Amino acid sequence: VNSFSGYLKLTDNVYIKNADIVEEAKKVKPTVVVNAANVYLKHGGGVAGALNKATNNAMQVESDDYIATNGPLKVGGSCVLSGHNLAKHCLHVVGPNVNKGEDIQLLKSAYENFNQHEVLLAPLLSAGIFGADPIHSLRVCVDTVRTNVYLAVFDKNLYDKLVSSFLE
Ligand SMILES: [Cl-]
Repeated sequence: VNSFSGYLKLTDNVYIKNADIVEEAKKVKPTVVVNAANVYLKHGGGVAGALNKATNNAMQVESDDYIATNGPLKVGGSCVLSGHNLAKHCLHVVGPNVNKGEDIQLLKSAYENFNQHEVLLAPLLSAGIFGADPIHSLRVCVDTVRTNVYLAVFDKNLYDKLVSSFLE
């Protein structure tokens, strides 16, 4: 388990790779994979949809059962559900959706969820459909997360921008 290879160490506890999170989960066998969740755990798009498709919809079936009994998450919150075939656990984390007017401040709360897990495979929170500046997201990750985080960024141009930004 947790066989991370070819990462670039940014800080003592934050690592980055130009890779697909689904392919990483299959290769690494992480204890924890982070999902870029929404409050209703509806995994139709973005990273959530890629993770769910890689579980052959088992993540969505479990999520729908969870929500019907347990209610929604909060923005900046998390829950731990099964990792199915991808990981032991999936930490579903809700970053703010700034495209929909949610407070970017909540990205700090979102990343604080990572500190309950010693090592995580994760995407950049509030990227993509959530609309936040990826350079900002990496800074909040570095400033907030104290446990070991392995970030997978699949877009090569974005990866290059993040690494260039970080090394300034
Ligand atoms: Cl390195």
